[PDB]
Amino acid sequence: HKVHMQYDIVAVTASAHDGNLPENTIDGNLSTRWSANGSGQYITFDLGSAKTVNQVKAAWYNGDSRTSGFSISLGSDPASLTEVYSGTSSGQTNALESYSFTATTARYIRITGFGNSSNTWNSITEVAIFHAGEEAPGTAQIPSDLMSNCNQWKITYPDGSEDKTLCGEANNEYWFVNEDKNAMVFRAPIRSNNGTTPNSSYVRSELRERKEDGSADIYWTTTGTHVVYVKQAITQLPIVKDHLVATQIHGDKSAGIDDAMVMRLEGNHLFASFNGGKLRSDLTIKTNYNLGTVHEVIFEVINGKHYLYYSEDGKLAEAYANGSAAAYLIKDGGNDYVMDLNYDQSYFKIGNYTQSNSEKEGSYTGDPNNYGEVVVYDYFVSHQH
Ligand SMILES: [Ca+2]
Ligand SMILES: [K+]
Repeated sequence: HKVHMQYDIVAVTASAHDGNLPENTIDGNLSTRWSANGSGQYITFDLGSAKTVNQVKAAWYNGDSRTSGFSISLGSDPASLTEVYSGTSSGQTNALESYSFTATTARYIRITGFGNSSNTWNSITEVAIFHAGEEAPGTAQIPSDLMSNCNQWKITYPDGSEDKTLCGEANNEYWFVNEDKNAMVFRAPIRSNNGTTPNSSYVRSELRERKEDGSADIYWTTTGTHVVYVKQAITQLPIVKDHLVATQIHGDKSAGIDDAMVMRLEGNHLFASFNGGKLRSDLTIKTNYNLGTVHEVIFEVINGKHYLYYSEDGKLAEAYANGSAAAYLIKDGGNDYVMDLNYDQSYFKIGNYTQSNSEKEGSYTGDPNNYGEVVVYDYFVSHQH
């Protein structure tokens, strides 16, 4: 189900009534009604303040035996109202009918009545006011706009190519700005023979940490304080092997470290994985992760101690900045930290590493919806010693 928010109607007035009061339209009762005789008469609903509205619902007196003509108008003052919908009721139901229009800011909503099939009465039994289907929109045009330092990363695409100079790059099919112009999207489709990427290799659209001037790949150590914060949603998984890696700390394979600490989603299972189980056992974050749920995550390394913070409440960045973030730690038994280990040659990765390919998807390879996807609203990293 798409999400549909319902605004409370705090008051209602009208140009006219015959003793069937305007309040009768919001009492949840099908046997009470508003009535006013004459084309042009209207009822006006008040939401208390201005809200984004894109749907009005009405149920009509004799809604299943006659049709009613009307128009809807919206705005912040009752003399500043602009028309957004006009038409006729269906004549086939006594329940709510949905009338939807361009989302518009309004405090007041007015239905104007033009009589009905039989006579000039306007009569309404129920009315509701809605936004039908959540981060504030932005002004991003290209993915580099969402990066605070566009020099500090390089991207690796699913076609096997790389870009070390992301400042100014255009939106592409693997890395682009979402609709609301507030996030970057890392899309990793599953296809056979995609550029130089082997069919048996897994598929990434993801950032690798660089020096802040972009001169080269950066390597750091577990000594000192090192942080990655990401606000993101995992929005899609492949069809057969619905497995995907988002945020990561990486060291050398040669040292038995490799992908030391990563966030992984398998189905609804969201967990942290430590060199794929070779350092320590997977640690579960959530068993019921729903695709498209915006979360925040921090990996924090302090002289070898690895801490995991997770939140779906929107407040993790604010809390970490205010110093009150302990509430969001993912604890492991009776330890505040999920792992203690020292290594060097370490760097961060952010984005989408989809753990599937053409061999695992087989016949569903090339399918339109056979891709992994990660939407990143915000992120930062810090280093200290
Ligand atoms: Ca009623
Ligand atoms: K470039």
